Amino acid sequence: RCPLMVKILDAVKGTPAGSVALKVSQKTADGGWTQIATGVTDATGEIHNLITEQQFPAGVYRVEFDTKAYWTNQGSTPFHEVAEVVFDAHPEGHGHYTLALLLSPFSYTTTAVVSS
Amino acid sequence: RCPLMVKILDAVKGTPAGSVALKVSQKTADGGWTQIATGVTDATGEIHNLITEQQFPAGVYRVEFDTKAYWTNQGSTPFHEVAEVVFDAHPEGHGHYTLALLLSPFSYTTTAVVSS
Amino acid sequence: RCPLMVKILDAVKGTPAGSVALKVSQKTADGGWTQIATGVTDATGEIHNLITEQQFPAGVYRVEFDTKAYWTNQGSTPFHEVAEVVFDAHPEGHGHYTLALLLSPFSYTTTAVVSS
Amino acid sequence: RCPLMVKILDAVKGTPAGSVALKVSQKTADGGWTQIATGVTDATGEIHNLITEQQFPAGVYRVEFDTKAYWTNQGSTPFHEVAEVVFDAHPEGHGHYTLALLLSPFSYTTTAVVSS
Repeated sequence: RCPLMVKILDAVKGTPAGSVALKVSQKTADGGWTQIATGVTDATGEIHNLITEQQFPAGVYRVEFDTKAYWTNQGSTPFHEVAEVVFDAHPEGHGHYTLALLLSPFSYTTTAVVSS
Repeated sequence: RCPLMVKILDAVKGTPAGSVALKVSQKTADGGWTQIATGVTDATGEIHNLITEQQFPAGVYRVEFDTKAYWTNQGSTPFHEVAEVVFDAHPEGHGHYTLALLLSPFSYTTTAVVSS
Repeated sequence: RCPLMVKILDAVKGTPAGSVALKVSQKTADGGWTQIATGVTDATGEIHNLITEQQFPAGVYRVEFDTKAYWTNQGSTPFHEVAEVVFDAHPEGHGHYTLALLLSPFSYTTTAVVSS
Repeated sequence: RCPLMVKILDAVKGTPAGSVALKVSQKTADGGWTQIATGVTDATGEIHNLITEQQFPAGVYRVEFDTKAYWTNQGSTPFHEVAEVVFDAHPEGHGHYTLALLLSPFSYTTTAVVSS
């Protein structure tokens, strides 16, 4: 029932990516951003209770994943400064969002699963 | 504690890929393949109790996903005939294997998550 | 001898992604961004002469790809608003960058090829 | 006018994947396979003139990429035994193919670019 979920995997080690820091922001009508939550994945590459339903109204959201610190801690030199995922939420109605992210030092894949 | 799991996602639809048929085969002594299980993904893109521990000793395995029929039914003409994932497994001591698979008509991404 | 190249592919059609608009920006001292180039991919999914040697000093760069319009114009309703790639660029020795991007309605893969 | 090209990239180092051995087979009328070419990528992750026009009729093809040895040659331990890409070719006609392959030790992405 958590409206926004993440699932982060490490494609080098074949494990989830633990202790990846992230920030969730909401777009403002002027095109700026307001931070609504921060979090850190657990050893399963997930975050519980990131945000509540009330904090998640329809609109455009940005999730910034601090992948550079993840790789630096892993002993690898990464390419990207950050990984940002930007999307409109609820352009139709309700439902829950899971942002899947697969990380390599010089690449990432991101997909969404949108369900109800 | 399912020794072999799958998680299939649809990158066009933004949902798990349900009703994907697959076959699990085990490499034999003379280098052939024997089929040891079949299944179809559920609506969460998974197959529960695909094989038992007793059916899964150390060895080389092949999991064949029938992605072409998945796309043909969806109405998209796909590039690949099948998606095959081949790997050496050593499950003894509860090492669990999850094969993740992200599908598009002309591309797939596949990753493994191996427990410790 | 283009310091910065892109290669965008469409994973639904199995063709390069033509007509994708993009913006190249450089991080400024005050932490802001200054746009240094814009373009639209050709039918090979590339943009030649995106920027010159002289406009590519060391520093942080952002390339924003307008993937939403790409999909909506192909008649698909996508997940992401945009796809952003942010990286610190170096090459002291004529080192060049290729940003590869593989697009599906609800997913993208981005990788970098850095020469040397 | 190579009807079949490949492009293999390394997602750990950010370079093309050099010296990857591969084997190309064609599906026979009976459901078997016949080998029609072998090669090794150059440092650009390509193989020039893998096969001729005359060797590439419409039909089902398999490319077996020896990713396991790629990774051990890089000094890493990989998950997959091989990466097989099986696809249907240009019954109508004409059409040329590029198989793109992005490699990480525990993951790969396979896509195709099919151009007239």
